[PDB]
This record gives sequence, structure tokens and C-alpha cells, in this order.
Amino acid sequence: SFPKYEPSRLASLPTTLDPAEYDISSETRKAQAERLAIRSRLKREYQLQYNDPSRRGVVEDPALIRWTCARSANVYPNFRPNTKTSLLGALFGIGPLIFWYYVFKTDRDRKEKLIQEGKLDRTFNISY
Amino acid sequence: SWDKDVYPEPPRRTPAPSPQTSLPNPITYLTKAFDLLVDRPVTLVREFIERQHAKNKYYYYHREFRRVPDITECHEKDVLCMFEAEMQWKRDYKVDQEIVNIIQERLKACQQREGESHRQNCAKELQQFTQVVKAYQDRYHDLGAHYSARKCLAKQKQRMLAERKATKEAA
Amino acid sequence: SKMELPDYKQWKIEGTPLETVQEKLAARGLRDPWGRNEAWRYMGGFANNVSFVGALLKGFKWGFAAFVVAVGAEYYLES
Amino acid sequence: GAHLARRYLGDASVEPEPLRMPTFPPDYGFPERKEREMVATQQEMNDAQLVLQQRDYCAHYLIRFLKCKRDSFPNFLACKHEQHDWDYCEHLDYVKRMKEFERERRLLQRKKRREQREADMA
Amino acid sequence: RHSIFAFTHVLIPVWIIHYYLKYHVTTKPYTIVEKKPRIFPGDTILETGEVIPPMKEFPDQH
Amino acid sequence: MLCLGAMTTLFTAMCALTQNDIKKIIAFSTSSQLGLMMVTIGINQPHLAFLHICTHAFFKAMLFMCSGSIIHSLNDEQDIRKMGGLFKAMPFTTTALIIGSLALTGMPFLTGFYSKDLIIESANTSYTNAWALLMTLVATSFTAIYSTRIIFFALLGQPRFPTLININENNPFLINSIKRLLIGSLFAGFIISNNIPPMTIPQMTMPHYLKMTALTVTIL
Amino acid sequence: MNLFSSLTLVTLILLTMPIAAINFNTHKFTNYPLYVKTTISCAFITSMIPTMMFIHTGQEMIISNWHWLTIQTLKLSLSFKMDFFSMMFVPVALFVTWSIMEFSMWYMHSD
Amino acid sequence: DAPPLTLEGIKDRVLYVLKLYDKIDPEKLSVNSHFMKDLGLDSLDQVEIIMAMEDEFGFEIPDIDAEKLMCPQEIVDYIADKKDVYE
Amino acid sequence: AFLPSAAYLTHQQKVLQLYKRALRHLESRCVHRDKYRYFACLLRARFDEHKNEKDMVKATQLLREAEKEFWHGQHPQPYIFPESPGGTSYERYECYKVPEWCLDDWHPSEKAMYPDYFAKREQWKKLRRESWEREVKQLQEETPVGGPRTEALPPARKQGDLPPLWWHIVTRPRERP
Amino acid sequence: ITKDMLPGPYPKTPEERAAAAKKYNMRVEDYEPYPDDGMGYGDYPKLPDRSQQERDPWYDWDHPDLRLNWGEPMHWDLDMYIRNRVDTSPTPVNWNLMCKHLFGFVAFMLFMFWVGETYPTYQPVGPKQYPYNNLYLERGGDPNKEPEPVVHYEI
Amino acid sequence: AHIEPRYRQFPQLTRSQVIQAEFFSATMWFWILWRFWHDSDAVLGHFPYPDPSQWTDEELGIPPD
Amino acid sequence: MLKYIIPTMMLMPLTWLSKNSMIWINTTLHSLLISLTSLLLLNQFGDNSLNFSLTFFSDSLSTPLLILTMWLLPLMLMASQHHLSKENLARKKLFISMLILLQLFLIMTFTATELIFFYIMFEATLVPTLIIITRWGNQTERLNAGLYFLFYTLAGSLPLLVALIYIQNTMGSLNFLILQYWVQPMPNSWSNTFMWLACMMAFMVKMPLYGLHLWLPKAHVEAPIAGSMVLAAILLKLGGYGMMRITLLLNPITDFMAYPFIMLSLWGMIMTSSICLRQTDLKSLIAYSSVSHMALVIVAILIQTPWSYMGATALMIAHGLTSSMLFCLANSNYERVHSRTMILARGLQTLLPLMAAWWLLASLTNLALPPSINLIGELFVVMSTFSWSNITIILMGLNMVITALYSLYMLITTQRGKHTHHINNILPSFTRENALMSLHMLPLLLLSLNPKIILGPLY
Ligand SMILES: *C(=O)CCCCCCCCCCCCC
Repeated sequence: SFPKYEPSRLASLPTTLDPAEYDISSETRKAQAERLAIRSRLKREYQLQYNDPSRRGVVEDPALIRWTCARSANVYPNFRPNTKTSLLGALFGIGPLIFWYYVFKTDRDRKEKLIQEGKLDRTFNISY
Repeated sequence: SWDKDVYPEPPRRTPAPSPQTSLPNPITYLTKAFDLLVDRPVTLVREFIERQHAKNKYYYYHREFRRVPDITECHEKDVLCMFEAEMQWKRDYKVDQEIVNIIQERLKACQQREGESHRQNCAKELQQFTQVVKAYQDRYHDLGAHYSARKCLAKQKQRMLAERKATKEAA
Repeated sequence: SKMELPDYKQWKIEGTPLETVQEKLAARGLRDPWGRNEAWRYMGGFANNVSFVGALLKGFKWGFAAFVVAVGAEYYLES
Repeated sequence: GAHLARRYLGDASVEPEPLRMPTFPPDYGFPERKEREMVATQQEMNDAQLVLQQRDYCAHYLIRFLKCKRDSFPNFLACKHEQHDWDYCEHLDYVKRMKEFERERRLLQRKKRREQREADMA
Repeated sequence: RHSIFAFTHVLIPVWIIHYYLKYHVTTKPYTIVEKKPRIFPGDTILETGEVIPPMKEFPDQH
Repeated sequence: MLCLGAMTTLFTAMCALTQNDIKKIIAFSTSSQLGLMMVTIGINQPHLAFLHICTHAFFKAMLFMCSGSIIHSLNDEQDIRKMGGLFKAMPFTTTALIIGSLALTGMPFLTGFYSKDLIIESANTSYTNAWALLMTLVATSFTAIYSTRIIFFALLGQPRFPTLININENNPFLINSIKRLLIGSLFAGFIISNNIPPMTIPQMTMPHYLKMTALTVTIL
Repeated sequence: MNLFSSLTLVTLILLTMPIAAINFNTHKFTNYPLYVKTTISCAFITSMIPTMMFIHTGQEMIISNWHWLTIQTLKLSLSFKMDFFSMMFVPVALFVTWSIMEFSMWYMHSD
Repeated sequence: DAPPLTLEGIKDRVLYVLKLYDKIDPEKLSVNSHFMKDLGLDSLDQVEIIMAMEDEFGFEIPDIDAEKLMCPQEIVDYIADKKDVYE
Repeated sequence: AFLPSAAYLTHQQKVLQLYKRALRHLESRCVHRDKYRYFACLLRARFDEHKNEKDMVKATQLLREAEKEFWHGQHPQPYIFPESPGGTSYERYECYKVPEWCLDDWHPSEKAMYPDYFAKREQWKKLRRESWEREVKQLQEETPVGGPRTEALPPARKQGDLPPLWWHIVTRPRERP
Repeated sequence: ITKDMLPGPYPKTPEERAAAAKKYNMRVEDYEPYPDDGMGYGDYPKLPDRSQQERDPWYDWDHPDLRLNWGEPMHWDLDMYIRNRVDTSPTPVNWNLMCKHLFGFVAFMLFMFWVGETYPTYQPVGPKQYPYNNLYLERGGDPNKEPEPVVHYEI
Repeated sequence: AHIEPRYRQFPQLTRSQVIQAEFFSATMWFWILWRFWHDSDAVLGHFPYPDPSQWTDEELGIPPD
Repeated sequence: MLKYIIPTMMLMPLTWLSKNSMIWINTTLHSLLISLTSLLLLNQFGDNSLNFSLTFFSDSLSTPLLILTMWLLPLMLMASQHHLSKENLARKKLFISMLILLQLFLIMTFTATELIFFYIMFEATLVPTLIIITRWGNQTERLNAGLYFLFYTLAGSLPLLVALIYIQNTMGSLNFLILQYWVQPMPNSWSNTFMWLACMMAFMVKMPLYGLHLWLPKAHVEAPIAGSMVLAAILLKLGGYGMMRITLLLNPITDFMAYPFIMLSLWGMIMTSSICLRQTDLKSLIAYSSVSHMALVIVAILIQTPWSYMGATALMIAHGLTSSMLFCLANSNYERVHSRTMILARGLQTLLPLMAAWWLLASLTNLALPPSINLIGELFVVMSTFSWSNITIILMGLNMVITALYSLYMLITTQRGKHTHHINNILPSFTRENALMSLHMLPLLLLSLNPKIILGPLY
């Protein structure tokens, strides 16, 4: 019949085709009620300190500061050197360096060999 | 003006306009309007400026440098003579760069002037360009950003050694 | 500032293809309750539209007449 | 475009390729064949600054057309006779080229016929 | 003041850069290089006055 | 570069076959035209490509002005499924759009005929890639298809815009500029093709089924 | 020769003039789009003249008018090469831009 | 381009498109006429009415506001809010 | 599943949203109006056939099958209104929506060109700062403990006062400034 | 801002997980941190990894352009999943179908262009003939060297 | 004056725009007909195409063997 | 060179005896006078350099750096007078004295003909910079940044001192002209290998090189605005100048010994550029852009061709100007919104149009738009590296994408889109900030007209 749609990393499943949307259990209702309560609390705080006529400045957001501190200043204390991190660091740190060193060394060795034997065309080459 | 021997140009050959129709071309009318409205006031202003310049005259001169002994007659680690030799070598280097520039300008002028017959009518300019480029490459190439008279002398000595050895192989 | 609308009773679906589709739905046992909303689309200056061939040869009559008088003038002026 | 199908779907022993031509001497089958002669000397056509592609065997009407185009300004639509002569000459040259192609094809056909006849006879 | 656009925006730039081209650009060598004029069989040269000879007779196709 | 140009013009034309945004259709049209320019560069016809540039600029710009006129008259509605019956309501835009579509398709003795058809005249009788020639002919047919798709959906049929009608095109600036580009798209191809000097040998000796290939492809 | 180069560089300088005119502005400009459209139409005429001259004669020119930078052997100058391509593409672009700017001064009136 | 709107104009528009509905008697409805209460309509008919509103005024009403408009005056108020009428 | 008024979406709401998007997509596929009317009446009949269904799990299964049908039958590019999200001119004029507090930073020389407007602005700011404490004191006494359970806001209860948190929804910029 | 609001180490005991979920303003059963592989993520939550185009375009956000709310725990790659950048919104057809169709079309066109290059299309004509030894002097040949005289005969 | 916006009916048209549109369409068709009458060769062909099968073996110089 | 040192050292009585309200006016006026005086160093000859005495000299490489430094000091004085407006008068005078001492040390570092004098003041530049960073930096991490910067520099540069004393004991002199005429080739040995490493690693750290750059995204962020100007516009170029000076003596070992380091930049300028695509911080984005540009300078110096040297000079001057302007714009945004994160303040073109124009022009000059001298330097390095090897152009071309891919990105999220609703303290642009932007930018566009004065000593 119809081809079933499967999710991907760059193409998620649609909301309407998700079975978990149609689950009408009371635990899901409690979860959505708690989520709505949290959202209403945060929205009420934001628009209480946002509609203030006295305030002039920036309504600072703890989530933004939390995100910046996690992205920049919290990476090192939560790092432990194991096999995965060491293999990823060695694979992506000194891999391309060795690869490009070998490529450029090979090309320049071939070019110098051709130049010193009078084979490469260097007729009008006077700007280097 | 400039000198025509350094910058050669063939005498031009302009055909006469022999029209075959009765419609007047706008080019002649626009040209007559150009020497009417543009060339006359420009030439009058230039004449006034030239009179003002002829009222007050003064001269300037091209600086001449005498020949100092080069690096081949300089004692090693004797900075007093090597400094003068290196200054002379750098002045010569700049002069040769401008000579090659002049020959390149000659080649481009020949190509543009000849147009669609450039690959036949510009053989002499191309040969001169090839000769001066070969001599510049044999004189100044592969020295580096820290070029000096000693590196040029070493390169020339290596080239003459290679030429003498290659002559000795085929003798 | 002031806008005046036409009569709402003047839109009828008769003659338009909306009558045809309403009759087809009735033959299938259904009805179209929104035909009078777009009965204006097929009635008035928006009815009797040309086809591709009519739109391609727009102004062909005057152009052909101009070509005829031009070729006659070029015939006469040579001799 | 049947020659392409003849060479590609049939066999290429008879169909001449356009890469190198001719594969036969011009004195083969042509007693006293005379060469094409230019009307334009190389000096006058060099001073006319013709394109090297346009420096072909029929540059005389090209020079005439260019002189018409230069001399009839601004009346830019009344040099049709000279360009008609020029592309008529180019059409004649194209006719000569396809005649040479047909000559090569028929000579290759004769080669195939002769070689099969000599293979069957001996 | 009716057509001063044809004066300030046209004629004054023509004057200024014609002065610039005539007295500061063409005085230097190879600044302005022009393709040499086309030469046909049958016209006359202004510079020395030779009439170029006409071309060979056409073995006419038509 | 001949292969790249043929691939580009076929891909963009096939994309433009089923598009519904008018500006997207004209974008794919001009990219297909650029692919044709790449093709005629690839067969050693550069002056024909330059003539095609000078020819194509006129009616491509004019088509975009007509599209902008329809957009402004319908309150920034660019979808082609919400417009129709604009043949009589906007007559000057209709006339200019019809002439522009005919010039883009390659109607004889319009501006495009003086360049685009000549490109095909060199595309058949030359040492070219066979697949590139076949897909550029298919691309030419696709240009015809999407041009009359634009004409049918934008102009002919019955209206689909909202009930409040604010159709107007009576401004001196828009009428004057559309008139200037209409005169250009009518005569500039003829003027330029008869004014430029011959920089190559024109190929005119060819069979009848190669001479009328482009016109037959456009008609089908 | 003198009419040619002068008119071409007049076309270029005339095009670059309104940029300086708007950059040196203090007041609210009395319909600056009309000024730009008039400037581009006049530049179209001024570039139509040497195109006609090239059609008549077949003149191609190169003006290396301002020496910029001598990188030893290499010399870079402000050089304008006007041949078949440049001289036949400038006025078509100017005509198209004239039409486009008139359509813009109608179309973008509420901006 | 873009002629101004007014409250009585948009009210005339919504009423004018409302009497062109075959499920609604034009001699009964008013500007406070409920659909499933005073006119006996259906929820799907309300959805069709909202789509007619969108196709009439050229802008789409979101669903979370389409499920709330129940009288012609409510549609008038929503269009007035979304289009900033009577400045 | 993300609403400011309700925590979730009911079955009837899902069916109505499905009918809306299916009719819009069908209008996209069926550009001509009479053909669209034919197939819209067909879709209305198909939705009315299973209207009086009382088994909830059967209605849910029909809803899921109709969702699969719709996802198989989408237009790859459906029609979007120009101002709706994804449209051609969506959020086009957001560069022109300057907030009103920038008017507080105006120089007195350019403030003198609009005397009556700035007098009205001053009286509006006076009204806002007069009603703000009343609004917040209404907000504390209305909501239950533990924070509000829904994002909905109360109106102006008493007389002579304004609804709470009204300034940024009244003084919002126009659609076409 | 106070020191107990910043992210900390990876939570293991359930009470630290509860305090972390309280810190990030989310439910305890909805808070799933990144796996403890020592990549520096810490206790920052693992969000459902969807772009900002997937959010509701009609619900009024605190940041309407970003489609985000004040105080909401934002994604670890929010600077990656903004509406100006890579989108994860569902497609009408499948991802593998798109990849297979595009790769097949590109491969077929490349193979056909190779086939056409191997088998060209020409005209049944001889080679073009130029006079004066194929324009030997005009092709840049030196006049001092005498070339082999070639000639073309009429047909 | 300006054109007032009509409602569910055909909008007002000036005589000038329809006159100019018909004039330019007639000009296009006149140009096409005139150029096909005069040239008539860029569409149909310029020169006859001699098929190679009718050329004799004498003019091709084919030796009989 | 005494005509510039003495007024710079007399600026301290000028700033210490002035009134409490006219320190800024007097200091800015007299530093602008010194910047005008600085133009007398353009007396350069095609063969010989300009030698003043036994202690000081200035060829055509040091001259643009000197002019840039003495032009940059008034710009710092105008920038750093808003976050120090509430400061105590004595601390204000101490800050101005630190800036004056830093300029004096820099302009006599660029002119020292003897190498150990160059080293002494090259390290005397550490103290005022570090004091400024660790005193007038804002947040907690200024102390760690100062420690990282100081220790990277000193731990890289003590073997440079050892090698220079070894050169003085071996060759017999450290004068640059004598070394120009007494230079001997360095043969192949391990001693010469570590000689090359000791001479190079100090400038490798101060360039910075990729892998030794960890002190840049701290010290460029925690420092104040004037500290950011000196950190991005002189000191990196000071390391480049020292590299150009000291690569003379290390031939021909460099022809292989530069083989790893080039790769460490050729890949490195990719990776750091990619970091700018995923940076949540504006100042960090500018710092990593500086890392990428200076890595390109490192490659240009290491391949040692003339075109690369002129490209390196033009690139250093242009990058100093552009990085200083970008730091000024970021500092203005930080002053207005009181946070450094890039995503907080959006849509500022609707509120601040002229500062948006300055942002656009600075971003255009950042991505090497022709005919700016950024493009001239980048182009010349590209030509030289293409002469070095072919596949290097790939490593150039990809960079030519990614640079724009962050620069316009930096243009969008800070200036385009819908503005942040709750931020309502966006004051109109002052005349001081606009004057600072114009004084940063107009010399760059004017240098695009006559670039031959910044094309190095071998132009
Ligand atoms: C053989 O047919 C030689 C001609 C070139 C190859 C075939 C080209 C076929 C497509 C062009 C003609 C189309 C006619 C409708």
C-alpha cells in the first residue's frame, strides 16, 4: 500500500505520524500538565520582570549563562582521558598533519628532482 | 615627451574615407563638435598654464652613480668594501627589473597594435622578451627573500662550474 | 474611505461550470454549498476568456493589414 | 546522419573517419588534377587583419564584404550582395569538402571489395 | 537653469579628462595603444599617399 | 564545459517544468539560458555566446518587469495557483509578457531567433558530444513547455485572486520602461546581428532536417 | 582617438558621480532616484557614441592611464581594454539598467 | 495599492460572504449569530467558514485562533486586531 | 502538543486540524475552482461518513490511517499565504518595526516637531506607571499557590483599572509601519 | 547569578539528578544527561535534537525569531540548529530515496556523457583546407626555416 | 483620475493602455510577417543540399576495378 | 630615533601634572602630534636603509609598524576613557602611564639594530601589557589569562636569549648590518637543529602558532579594550618582525626545518577558522580569526620568497587595523548590552544604522575584499605558496570560503533579524565611538590607494 515514512538524522518523523502522540494515558496527561505548569511559571516570571516600567536594561536569562558556561568553561573539568578520547584526539589531531606533510613532501621532492634535471618548464618563470 | 628609440612604434597608415552612400555619418559631425566645444578651451587653458610655467623656469637632474669595485674584488669579512659592492648590486638589480619591465611593455604594445596578426607580426619583440627573460632568470632567480651579492656570485660560480663540466664531458 | 458592494443575490451558478459540478454531485447524491461564493468568477468580464491560439494571435488582423499596405507600397515605390 | 549509424552499428572498414584525411594520394584515380588557387595575396590579406580561421581559400569575397561594411556607414543594411557572394563561396567550399568525403568513402569501399575479391580468389 | 545637467555632469567632465588625457597620459609612452586601422585593396593613405594596388581578377562563380 | 553546460540546461529546465513560483520559474529559465551559453562556448562559438548574452538580457529583464507588475497588482502574491484571467485586465503587461515568452522560446525574426537558433545551427553540424546535443534539444522543448505553462497559468483561464480587486497598471514610469524594453526585445536582436562584424565562418550548408530542428522541437 | 577615450571615461566618471553626490549629502535629496535615472540615461548616450565609432571603423583601444604598483618585474596599472565585447556590452547593460531603475522608482515607492 | 480597511467595511465583507452560504438562511443571521447554537451548524462547517474568511481577506487565520471564533462579530474583532484598523 | 491555552490536543481538535490541512493540500493539487469544489465535497462526504462513531479506539485508528493517507498525498510545495510562515513575504517588514522606547532617546530638537504626539506619549506613560502596581497586586492575589498552571492571564477585574501586563500588547508596532 | 546555578559534574546518584533537573527547569523524568564518556558535557541535558524550524510557528515566543522561550534549557547545538542554518524538518519523501535518486541521476548522466565523448557526432565532410602551407607564416612559423610544401587539389 | 478598486467585477481600464497593447501586438505581428516575406531563408534554408548518392564516379575520380 | 623616544617619555610628566578633568584631552592631543611627527620615517632608499646611529636604525619593514603603533596610541586613549570614567584619578594616570610605557618600549623595540637590545625590550613589553590585563580586566579569569600569556612567552623565549648569546660569542657581533655582511651558512647537525628551534620557538609562540595559541583566546577576551588593541595590532606583528629579522642567519637548514611548522599552520588556519563558525563569543571569534591570519603570515615567512615577504608585511598591517576596529565594535556592543555573548543582542541595524555601516565595512575588510590591502597581502601569500607547491591552493581556497563564512555570520547575528524585545537600553551612537571607527578605517582605505609604502624592504 502506502510506503511507510522512516526517520533519519536530518529528516525527523512528523508529529502526526508519531504513535506516542495518540497515547491518552493519565501519566501522559500528568506529564503534559507539569510541563505546562513549568512553562507558565517561567513565562509569568519573564513577563512580570519584562513589563516593568521602572526597569531599563537587559532582562538577563539564567539559561543563556548556563549554556555559555557549559559550552566554554565546563569542558575541561568533565573530561577524563580514556581510550575513546585519546583515540579521537590522536586520529583527528595528528592524522591530517601527517597526511598533508607526506603529500607536500612528496610533491616538492618530485618537483625538485624535475627542476634540477632540467625537465620542468621554467621558461618565463622569473617571479617567485 | 618620451624617446622613440627605447619605445619603438611603426609609422601609422590611415586609409582615406571614401563613402559609398549619401547618408552623413554622425562621427564627422561629433568630431567637429569635439574640436569646437572641447579642444579649443582645453588648449587655451593649457596655453595659459604654459605661459605661467615659462614665466618661472628651473631644472632638475638625473642622478649619476660612478662605478665602485664589485664583490669579486672585495676582501671577505671587510664590511667597508662589501657594503659599497652590495649597494651597487642592489641598484643594478632594480635597474634590470625595470629593463625587463620595459621589454614586457614593448611586447604588450606590439600585441595590441597588431591585433589579429600578432602571432606573426611580433616575432622580434617575442624573441627579445625571451632573451631578456632567460638572462634575468639565469642572473637573479632562486635567491630567496634574503638575496645578496654573495648568493648571486655563488649561483654564477655554480653555473659556470656546471657549464665547464658539461663542456668537458662532450670534448 | 467608503466602499460599496454589489447585490449578493445577483450571483447565480446557472450556465457556469459550477452548475455542472452541482448536478454531478447531485447525481452522486451530494451537494455543493459554496457555489454562490465563487459564482462571480465565471460571470461578468471574467467570463468568455480567450484560449492559447486566441492569445497568441492578438492583434493579428491589424498587423496583417499593415503588412498588406506596406508590401503594396514597396511594390509601387520601386516602379 | 545515416553515416554515423553506418559506422557505429555496421562496420568501420568502409566508413572513413574524420580524424585524418585523406588516406589516399590525390594522384590516385585523378590524372592531371589541378590545385585550388587563391585570389588574395598573403600581404593584402595580412593588412586586412583577417581571423586565422577566416584566412581560408575564399577570403576575396570576405575582403569585399568588409570593404562594403566599412564604406557604407551608417547605411548598415545594404551590403547583402557581397555577403551573399561570400557565403555562396563558402557553400561551394563545403560542397567540395563533402565531395572529398564521398571520394574517400568510395575509395575505401573499393578497397574492401578488392580485398574480399582477392581473399576469395586465392 | 533648465538643462544644466548637460553642462555640469557632461561637459565639465569632458573638459577635465580631455585635459588629463591630452597633457598627462599620452605624454607618457605606451599608455594609450590603439589597434592600427584596417587596410583594404583600393583606398588611399593619408600619411604618405600611396594608392594600394587593386586585387586580382575574380574567376567569377556567378 | 560543453558537457557541464548541457547538464546544467537540462537539469534547470526539468526543474522548471513543475515549478509553481513565477520568479523561481524565471530563475530556472535564465539558468537554462546560461547553460545554453556554456554549450555554445564549448563548441568554439564565443561570439555567438556574446550575441546570445546581448539578446537574452533584454527579454529576461522584460519578463521580470512583467512579473513584478503582476506581483504589485495582486498585493505581493507570487504563487501561480492564485492568479488567472489577467489577459484583459492588464493588457500592456499581457502584450509584453506574450512577446517576451515568444522571444524566449525562439519565435522567428524576434530577438532570440537571431542568436539562440543560430546556436543550434552550430550545435548540429559540428564535432560535438551526441548526448549533450540530445539533452540540449530536450532542454529547448522544455523551455517551450514552461513558457506556455507560464502563459496559461498566469494569463488565461479564470481568476483565482481574492475578491477585492485592485488591478492597476497606469503609471508613466512602468509603462515607459516596459515600452522601451518591448521595443528592445522587438528590434535589438536584428540591429545587433546586422551591425556586428563577422568574426567567424558561418555554417549554412546543412540538410533540411537539421535546419528546422529547433522550430520543430519548439512546436512539439 | 581623443574623442573615443574621453567619451568612454566620461561615461565611467558620470556613473561614479552620484555615489559621491549621495555620500556628500546633508539635506533630504529632491528625488535622488530621478537624478540617478537621468545620469544613467545620459551615460547610455555617452557610451552609445563610441559603440557607433567602433561599428563604423573597428577601433579597439587600451588605456593604461594610472600606474598603480610595480612589484619588481610585474607592473600593475589602471588599464581599460575596450574591444568588441566591452563596447557592445556596456550600452546594452546601460539600457537595461535604465529600464530597471524606472521600474524600481515605480515599484519601490513605499520603501 | 493596498486601500485602507474599516470596521464597517470588513463587517459588510464578512456578512456578504456569509449570506452566500447554502447552509445559512440570510434572513435570520445577525452579527451575534452563533453557528452551532443559534444557526445549528457543525464544527466542520465552522472550519469551512474560517477557510472562506482566509480566502476572502487574503491572510490565514491560525488554527488555535480558528477554533475560538464563534460569531461574526468575533471574526470582525480578530481581523481588526490582526490588521490594526481604525488608527 | 504546544499550546498556550491547553496542555494537550483533543481528538476532535486533531480531526479538525487534519480536515483543514487536507482541504488546503487538496486546493493546492486542484488549482481550478470547480474541480476543487468537486473533490472538496467528496472529502466532506468522506469525513461525514464516519462522523457518528462512538468507539474511541476505532476513531483513533481511523485518524491514524487518515494521517497516513494525508502524508502519502501531500503536495511537495503546497500553497502558503504570503504573510504566513514559509510564505514569500513572511516577516518582511520586521526591519521597520522599531520599538517605541527609542522615542525616549530622541533629541529635544526633533521632539519639538511633534508636540501633541509627545504630550500624548507622556500621558500614556503616566497611565502605565499609575496602573502597574495595581496590575501586579491583582496578579499576586488571583493565581493559586505553586505558580500558575496555565499561561492564560486574568482581565481587569475592578473599575478604573487596566488588565495586567498590557503595555507590550497594546503598544506593539503595526504590520506595515 | 550565584555559583549553584552553573552546570556541574555528571550526576550519578538520583538526588543529584533531581537537583540537576530542578536547576535546568525541567521534569526529573524528562532530564536525560549526556553519557559519561569524558567528553566534557557534564550534567547538561540531551535534548531531542530537533531544529528550530520544527517549533510551532504560531505560538507566541519570548524570542520570536529564535522560536525560543525565556528560561528554557536550550540545546547544546542551538547555534547549529537556528533557522539560518541546517534544518531537520521532515521531507515528503524518504532520505534514502532522495540519496539513491540523486546519485543514480548523476551517475547515469556522467556515464552517458562519457559514452557520447567516446562516440562523437560529425558531418560527412572532408577536413578544412587552408592555403600557403596551412598558413605556415601566419601560424607563427619562422620564415628562415623552409617547411614541407603541402597543397590541396580540386574535386 | 485614479482607478477605484472594484469588488467581484471586472476592473476599470483606460483606453490608452489597451490601445498601446493592441498597437504593439500588431507591430510585432507586422514585423514577423515583413521579415518572413523579405528574408524567408533563415528559417527554411539558404542553399540546396546535394545528397552524395547522385555524384558520378568521374567527378570523384573513382577508378573502375 | 631620539626625536620620537624623548617626546614619548615626556608624555609622562604631561599626564602626571595635568588636571583631573583634562588628562584625556592633553594626552590625545600630544599623542596625535607624535603620530603626525612619525611620518618623517618614510625617507627610505632603494638600496640602503635609514641608519641613525650605532643603536637605532629603521628600514622599510619597521617603518609601517612604527607608524601604526604611534597612530594606535591615541585610538586607545579615546577608547579606554568610558569604562574608566568613574575610576580614581591616580589609577587613571597609572593606566595612561602603562600605555605610554608600552608604546615607548614598542617603538624602541622596532628600531634596535642590535639583537639583544631587541630581545630586552621585546620582553620589556610584557610588563605593562600583563599589568593592564590583570589589573583592569573585568571578570575572574583575567589572572589565569595573564599567567598563561606570561609563561607561554617566557618559556618559549628563554632559549632565544641563550641562542643569541651563543651567536654573540661565535660570530663576534649582534649588529644586524654586520650580521648581514658576516653571515655564514649553517650546516646539517643536531646542534644547528636545536639552534634553529631556539631561534624560532619564541616567535612561534608570539605569532601565535597553532598548538601554542592557547593563550590568545584568554588574553584577548579578559583584557580591556586598549589591551585588546595592543594584543591584536602590535605584539603579534612584533613577533613577525623578529621572525623576519632572525630568519636571515638560519640558512639553509630552514629549507627542511620549516617543513613541520608550515603544516602546523597550513592545517591550523583551517581548524581555527572552523572554530569561528561555532563560537558563542564575539571576542573569541575575533581572537581565532587573528590566529588564522597570523598562521597565514607564518607560512609566508617560512617559505621565504620575496612575494611572500611583501604579502606578509601588507597582511600584518592590514590585519592589525582590521582586528583593532573589530575589537572596538565588539567593545561598543559590550558596553551597551553588558554581556559578551553574540546571540543576546540581535537586529541592531534597526536601531544603530551608522554603526551597522561601520560593522559592514569592517567585515568586508576582514574577508579580504579587493582592492584593500588585506586582499593584497592574502593574494601575494597565495601566489608565493602556489609557487611553493600546488595542492597548497586547496588549503588556501577552502580558507577563502570559511573566512567569509564567519565574517558575514558575524555580520548577521549582531545586526540582522528581529531585535531582542527585552533589551531597551540601546542608546544612540556617540560621536566618540563613530570618530574611533572612522579613525580606524579611513587610514586603511587610504592605504589602498598607495600601498607601496607598506610592501616591505624588498619592494
Ligand atoms: C545523421 O542523422 C546525421 C545528423 C547528426 C546526427 C543525428 C542528429 C539527430 C537530431 C537532430 C535532428 C532532429 C530532427 C527533428
